[PDB]
Amino acid sequence: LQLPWVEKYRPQVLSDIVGNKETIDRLQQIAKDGNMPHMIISGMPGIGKTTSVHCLAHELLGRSYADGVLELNASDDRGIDVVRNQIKHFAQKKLHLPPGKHKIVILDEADSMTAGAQQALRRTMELYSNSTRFAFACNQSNKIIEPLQSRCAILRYSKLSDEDVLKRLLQIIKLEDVKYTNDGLEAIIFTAEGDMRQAINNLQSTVAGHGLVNADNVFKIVDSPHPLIVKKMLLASNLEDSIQILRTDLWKKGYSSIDIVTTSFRVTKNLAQVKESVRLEMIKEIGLTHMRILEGVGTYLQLASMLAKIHKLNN
Amino acid sequence: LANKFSASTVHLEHITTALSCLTPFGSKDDVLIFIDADGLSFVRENNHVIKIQLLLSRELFMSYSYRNETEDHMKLCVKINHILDSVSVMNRNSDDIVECTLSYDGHGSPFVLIFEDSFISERVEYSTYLIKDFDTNGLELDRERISFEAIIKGEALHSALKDLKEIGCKECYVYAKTEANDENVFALISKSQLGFSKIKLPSNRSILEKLQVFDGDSTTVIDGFAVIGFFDFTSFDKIRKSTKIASKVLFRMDVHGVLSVNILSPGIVIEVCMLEKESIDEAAQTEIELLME
Amino acid sequence: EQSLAQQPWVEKYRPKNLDEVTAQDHAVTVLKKTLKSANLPHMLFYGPPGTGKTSTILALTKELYGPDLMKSRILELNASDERGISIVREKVKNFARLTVSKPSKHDLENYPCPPYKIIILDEADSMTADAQSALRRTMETYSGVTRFCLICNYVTRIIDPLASRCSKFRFKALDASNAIDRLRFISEQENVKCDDGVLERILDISAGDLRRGITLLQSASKGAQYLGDGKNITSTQVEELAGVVPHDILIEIVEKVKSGDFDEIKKYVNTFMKSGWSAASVVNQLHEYYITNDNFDTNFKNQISWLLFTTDSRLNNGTNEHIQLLNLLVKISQL
Amino acid sequence: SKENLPWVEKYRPETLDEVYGQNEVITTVRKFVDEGKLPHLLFYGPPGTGKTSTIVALAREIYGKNYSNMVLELNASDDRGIDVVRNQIKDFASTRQIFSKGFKLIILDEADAMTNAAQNALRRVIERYTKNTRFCVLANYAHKLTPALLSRCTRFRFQPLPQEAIERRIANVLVHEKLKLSPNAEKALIELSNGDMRRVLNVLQSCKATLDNPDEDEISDDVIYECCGAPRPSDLKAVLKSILEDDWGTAHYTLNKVRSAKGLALIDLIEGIVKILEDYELQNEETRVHLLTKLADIEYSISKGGNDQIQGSAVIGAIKASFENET
Ligand SMILES: Nc1ncnc2c1ncn2[C@@H]1O[C@H](COP(=O)(O)OP(=O)(O)OP(O)(O)=S)[C@@H](O)[C@H]1O
Ligand SMILES: Nc1ncnc2c1ncn2[C@@H]1O[C@H](COP(=O)(O)OP(=O)(O)OP(O)(O)=S)[C@@H](O)[C@H]1O
Ligand SMILES: Nc1ncnc2c1ncn2[C@@H]1O[C@H](COP(=O)(O)OP(=O)(O)OP(O)(O)=S)[C@@H](O)[C@H]1O
Ligand SMILES: [Mg+2]
Ligand SMILES: [Mg+2]
Ligand SMILES: [Mg+2]
Repeated sequence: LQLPWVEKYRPQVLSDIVGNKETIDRLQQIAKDGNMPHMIISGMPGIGKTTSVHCLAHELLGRSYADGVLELNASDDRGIDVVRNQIKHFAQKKLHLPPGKHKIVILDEADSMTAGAQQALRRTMELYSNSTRFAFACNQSNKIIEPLQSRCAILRYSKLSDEDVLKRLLQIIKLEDVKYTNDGLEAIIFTAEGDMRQAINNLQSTVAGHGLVNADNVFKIVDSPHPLIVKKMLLASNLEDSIQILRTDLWKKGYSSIDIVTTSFRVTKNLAQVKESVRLEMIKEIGLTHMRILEGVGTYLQLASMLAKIHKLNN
Repeated sequence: LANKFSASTVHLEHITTALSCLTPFGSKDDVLIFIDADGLSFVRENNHVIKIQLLLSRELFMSYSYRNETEDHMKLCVKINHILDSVSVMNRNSDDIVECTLSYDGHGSPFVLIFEDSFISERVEYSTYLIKDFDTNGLELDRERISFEAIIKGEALHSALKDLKEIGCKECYVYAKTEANDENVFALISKSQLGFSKIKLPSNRSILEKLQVFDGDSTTVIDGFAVIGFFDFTSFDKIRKSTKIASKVLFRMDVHGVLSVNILSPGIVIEVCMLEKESIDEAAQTEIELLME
Repeated sequence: EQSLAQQPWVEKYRPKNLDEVTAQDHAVTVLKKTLKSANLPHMLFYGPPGTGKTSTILALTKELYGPDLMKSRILELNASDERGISIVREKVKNFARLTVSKPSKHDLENYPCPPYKIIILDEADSMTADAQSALRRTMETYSGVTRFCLICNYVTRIIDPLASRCSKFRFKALDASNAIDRLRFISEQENVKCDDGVLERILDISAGDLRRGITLLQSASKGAQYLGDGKNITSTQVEELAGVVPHDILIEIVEKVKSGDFDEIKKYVNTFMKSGWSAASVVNQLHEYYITNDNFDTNFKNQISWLLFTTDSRLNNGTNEHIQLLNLLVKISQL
Repeated sequence: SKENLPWVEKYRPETLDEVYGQNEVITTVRKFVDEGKLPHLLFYGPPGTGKTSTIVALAREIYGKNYSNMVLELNASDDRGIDVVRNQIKDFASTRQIFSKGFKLIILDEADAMTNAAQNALRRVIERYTKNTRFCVLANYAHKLTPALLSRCTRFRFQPLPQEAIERRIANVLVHEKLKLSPNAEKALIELSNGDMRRVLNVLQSCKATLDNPDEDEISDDVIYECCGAPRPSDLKAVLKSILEDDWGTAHYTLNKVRSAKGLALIDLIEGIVKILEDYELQNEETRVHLLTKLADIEYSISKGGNDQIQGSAVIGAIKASFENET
């Protein structure tokens, strides 16, 4: 069959990863040099952490990749016994590698690892660092215990810029010979919200549905991120405007009340314009409405009353 | 009897053996019972990837009556745990039980099992359940596209399975190759904590009765071509208990990635069908080639 | 005769068949014709206390199957049973998947015997959200052999997917207009002699709950029988039994509120709480007195309505009666 | 067999052509299957919009009538803990097709009920076995899905059912049955449906029951209101007019009479009055604030029980006080 473009066009070399130019350049330097230290790679979903670690391991180990890499993720058994036996035996293995090259243990989604396993990892890292190096990949670097962080170089991946997403989208379009327009690519990038995976999925969906990637065609399938709609609803200077946004853009589109209130809390946490007193009062009202929704009264009237209270506070 | 199906026997070994063979498929799940003039079959499936069917023919029962006319067969579903617990409690005095009778009166009635002793009879009725939409016939060997066939002695295969289990085997690879001068190579290659290990079956007509590679069409024999099947040991090991009583085992692998094991112990016959993994990693392929060459 | 007199009147006169259910014809008609259509959907009965939900479902189950078949075709679970997520995923699912039992010749001759079972989840509003979520596809998948009946007082406690799955039946409140015939029949059966309008008063006091009305009638009948004077029961006796505050006490409270003196109101309330009156009844009586009075203006009535609503809502949360009553009276005196 | 089924199940769409209202999603998924490039799918929407029906119909179209042999369906009624993901889903996704019938399909219905650990374990299972397997996740509440899972799925939103699709399905049902529906009854049914087909079908079945002779009796709006026990628009209009114009005694009497005529519940009256007032043109916005806050408080209080008469009087007083601002 035909693979989805998200997996079909997964970068296979470090030079095809867009964004985080400084970090990717440093990874390329490490690959060409060899002296890879223990590292932690943190960042939001779909920005290239897994791809970056895999590409770096491949470039470092060459043909020895099969015998020199041990990959484990949240879908595998990773308990304390695994650390005691499998990882320990891999780190004990004597493998002849070119100078400056070490075995690599990739621990994808390391944040989910249990406390006992993480504590056990300390001793193996202490003992087998001369021949083995650890690459953790996670979304929250703080979920790795401090004794493990103390041994690793930290690398934080930032959200991808519109320029990098556009460049990769153009490369994919050229490879696939896809017909498009500037407004269509703008809409895809705007709906991706910095997630390259979502951008590729939306591009593929639009192409399959209609082929030509225009703004109207993109917005027929893809929806604008509802956090922005919630921000617009909260920032409306008129009660009727907020109510109209809540009705037309969220309620009648099938968005659940619980999702609306959770997104409202998340957005209100990041409103830079408002004062602290107003912000905390809005948070209180959102929390009370959330309590009411959890009890079973998830009605449009409750959300309208929440908006009315927020507007009252703004005055 | 007035029941639509009624079969009575004096050999309690067959029933307990069948339950023992069905146990590895899960102590708490469903079992399908098929009833027809030919006999009575127990069927179990796991994870839409493995299936076992154990048949009890008419000859095994001293009495067998199938009076249904509208339908040539009857299908029902029961819970394995219920039967297991009931038999375990009832079979405590195995020396005294003299007769065992199974009965069924069609859809809407329970599956009745009676243990008849010299003066005491114990009757149990198992409630039946709707049969899942999944079709047992879905997982079957394509008889027209056999990649290879082999006949093996039960004892040797059972010993090999025991060895694989005792080393904590995680992945299994069935390797089958044929050459001239009646040279045959059937082997099981295991990936485990020990690394890669091999168990080779001798090329003698005492344990490996025959081996043939058909080039994926069941007809043309090809020499020098190796057929490799990659399986998860979790599913492969489920035939160990069936091999324990097995007298002969017939392996048949098709091109669609289906392996069928027919176990022969008048007698109890078993058929286990399993699917293989999608593909073999480069490291595993290299290690297998190095082990076999 | 002693054995028949071993049951309280509410259990004694629980409807036996669907014909005995009163004032709920809008749903009873559908349920009754289901006996011939054999097209019973999943049901969600919801309504206030003592309106006839449990009785209706029990009568339906009796009518559909009969005394013998019912035992094999009904699974009943209520708040007295453990109903965690594991229970929903194992026991309820296993029953829903069970093969439909074969009816006997007598059952087929005497009852329709539809080819499906029934799972009754009484007091469904007590189940957790996750446990409720575990029911969705179980109800959808096995609808060919199983039908579910959920019963509750607070429909908002049922998650939206389950409410969408179930056909909804609202049970109306039973008042003096729609439930008087049943109470009159019960009184006639027990030879209760009451003055004209007594049953009306009982039904108005009960406020939609026929169970409470029947219990009140039984208590009044017991009092009259113990007295043994042969005289008719009076509305005053019914009000005394129901815990209604006498009109003179309410008049005194109203006069104190009108006076406006905080200390006098506090003293009177302290003495009034001695008698153990339930604050809910007092608040209801005060609402009736003030809202219907023509001596007060519109702004006063709006303010007092909101005050009464706030006090009643606070009381519903199991708050402390003396404090709430005193606060309400002080607020009213300040209007 | 199908005749004994409840209408919500008897009229479940079998093919994608029977799914109405979701034209964009159906179009896109049909073209994807036509080209055989199905990606990992997320179906997000409110109850009774066609998500489960659509996914089952798509599976039927892909695998014909033998879809039950190569589709792994799991829902909230099944345990789906991290162990289940690690063993059962992993083994199904990592094994060959029954007869090399392209890729396999795993349906995770009501996936918002899955634990965070299981969802985290699902990420690499989805990613690694994409060549051989495709995942479908159905949900009503997106906030229960981890960001990593959301990033991996192509998202499709099922909107509340438009009026036209509901009318078409109602016509189909009326033809299938021997039933006659009046235009006013159809309008009332659409209004009360709120975009959920299940409610439409359940109310239609109850209405058919209500008819003495369904072969010739036609369903009117009165039958719909009787079956649902809901207030009529005239009742709501009269109550609101009395509240906004009549004095307190008259308004109280009007509310009591309207409720007692057909045993109407206060919550439905409040909801209808709120619908009516949402379209009101108010020159003072503070009136809207008071109305919304007070009525939401009354609804929340009613949700817990309480005194019905006090709640009704509270509704009257709240509306009056709020509209004193417009003065
Ligand atoms: N910087 C990038 N450049 C090119 N493609 C990218 C990039 N980031 C993500 N993608 C694309 O999206 C797919 C997934 O990328 P990943 O490396 O798995 O993202 P991720 O940050 O590891 O997501 P998580 O943390 O596992 S949820 C890749 O196969 C690429 O096709
Ligand atoms: N519609 C009714 N018709 C006749 N008697 C009724 C009716 N409703 C209640 N009763 C009487 O009150 C008793 C209790 O009725 P139930 O059916 O238990 O009410 P209920 O709605 O189930 O109460 P809840 O919701 O559990 S507090 C019955 O045994 C009858 O004696
Ligand atoms: N688009 C639709 N077209 C026709 N009938 C529908 C449609 N959506 C729902 N229905 C009807 O309502 C019933 C339920 O449809 P479902 O597909 O199960 O809705 P749903 O969106 O999956 O509900 P949830 O999210 O699991 S509560 C179907 O059997 C149909 O009879
Ligand atoms: Mg990753
Ligand atoms: Mg009850
Ligand atoms: Mg669904």
